[PDB]
Amino acid sequence: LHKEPATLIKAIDGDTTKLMYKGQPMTFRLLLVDTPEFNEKYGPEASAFTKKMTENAKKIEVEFDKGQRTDKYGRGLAYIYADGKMVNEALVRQGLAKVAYVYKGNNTHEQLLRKAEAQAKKEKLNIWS
Ligand SMILES: Cc1cn([C@H]2C[C@H](OP(=O)(O)O)[C@@H](COP(=O)(O)O)O2)c(=O)[nH]c1=O
Ligand SMILES: [Ca+2]
Repeated sequence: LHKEPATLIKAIDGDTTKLMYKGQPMTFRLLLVDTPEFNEKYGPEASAFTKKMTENAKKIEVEFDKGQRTDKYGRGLAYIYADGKMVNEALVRQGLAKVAYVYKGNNTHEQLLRKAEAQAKKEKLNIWS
């Protein structure tokens, strides 16, 4: 896989963001994770976490996987990086997202994220508290 440039347009919630990619506004949905909705327990915390990480970033990048690049809603499906650190993985490591929606052929970082989830669960963090 490879990283490509994007810039943040606006934060949305814990697992969706509005980015400009190849010069066009797109909503991205983070591959392989599920944050709580804002109206759910840890939803506000997840939204705040992804907002901080993406707004504070000097450099946002998107990394598509090998399979579909947009979902049925027209959201881009990618791994999102903020100054080289993957937002998807960070969310899972802090217990603010579960590994979820692992479809065959867009699951390159599955095991990295599962290892993070295991550490978050061992630490009884947030969703695992
Ligand atoms: C993460 C992800 C979600 N989706 C679709 C499946 C779910 O359909 P349904 O809307 O029919 O439940 C929805 C979950 O996204 P959200 O968690 O943002 O709601 O997004 C994909 O199709 N591919 C993906 O990789
Ligand atoms: Ca969600």
